[PDB]
Amino acid sequence: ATDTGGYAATAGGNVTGAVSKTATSMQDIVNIIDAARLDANGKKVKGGAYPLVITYTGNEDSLINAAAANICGQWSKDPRGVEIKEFTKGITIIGANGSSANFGIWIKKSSDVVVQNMRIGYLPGGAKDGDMIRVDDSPNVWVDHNELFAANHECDGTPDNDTTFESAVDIKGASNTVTVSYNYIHGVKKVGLDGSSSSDTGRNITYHHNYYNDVNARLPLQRGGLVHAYNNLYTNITGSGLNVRQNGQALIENNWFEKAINPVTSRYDGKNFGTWVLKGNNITKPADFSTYSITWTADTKPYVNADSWTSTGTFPTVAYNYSPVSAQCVKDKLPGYAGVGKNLATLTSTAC
Ligand SMILES: [Lu+3]
Repeated sequence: ATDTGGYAATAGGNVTGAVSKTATSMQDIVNIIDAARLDANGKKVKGGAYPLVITYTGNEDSLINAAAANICGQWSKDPRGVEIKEFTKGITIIGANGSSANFGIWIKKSSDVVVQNMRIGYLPGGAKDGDMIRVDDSPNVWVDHNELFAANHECDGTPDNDTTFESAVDIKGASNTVTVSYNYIHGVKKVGLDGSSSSDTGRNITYHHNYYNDVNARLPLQRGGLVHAYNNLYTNITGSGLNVRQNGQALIENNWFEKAINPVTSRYDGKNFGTWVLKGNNITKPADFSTYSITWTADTKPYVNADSWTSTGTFPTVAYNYSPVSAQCVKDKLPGYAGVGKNLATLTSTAC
């Protein structure tokens, strides 16, 4: 249904008149989407001819396992990904239990796209924007119950010394409403951006019930707009957490932070700091920093850290209806709902 627990209101391909197809490989996904653009007469239709619910049964563990053993050999390879360009009829790509992919999903100028239960990791082509998931000029996208991973490590001699692997979920352009939920993101250096440049500001993103572990930064690197981060489990953050920039507003509530450096900050621009409303997290005052191993660092440019752990601004009325569970409940239960193979389960107060 349209309820995603966030700003995105979409059902993807699970609508009336949808056609279900099974993909056993990346190639099939491409061929299926391509066929879905032709009407009864064999003519193409703008935005697609009919809704789709593609179930991916392929498994590329062999590619993933070989990449994991040769981390530094991935960045120079050709990037692999299925591009969903200008398809608006509605599309849901569900990975079948047991499936895995060594290719990304790149959404471009589309709408109502749902990506669920996909295990994507160690993609090749980091030097050529090999993102695991990319949302560009695409409103109403829902990235739910996926496992996005790689190795939180940078190899030597990589272009820009930042391209060993690319991001987990990059959002940019007119991707006005998006919900990123129940994802198990681990071992990723650059998790994902929310705005590709200082000029690419806006969008309303909801990050909830995501379990991040062993990640370096960008949770997200927010550029303007609104970001509602609730019920996320943030552990072992090696660089920085939510980086609220270009005057962005964030509502950080009922989250669990632990072993994290600069969990909530605004840095790198040296100006136009974003704001945050802090409520109901495991941390309530600076006295809890030592309790949960929270450390802060400075930046060479003017920056703002939430080292006082107090709200620095306001946040509009959260449009959608949601009910956050307690920070303690996410810490105790979230790991069992986030990720693939959980049958798209959701954490409720009744399970606390
Ligand atoms: Lu990218």
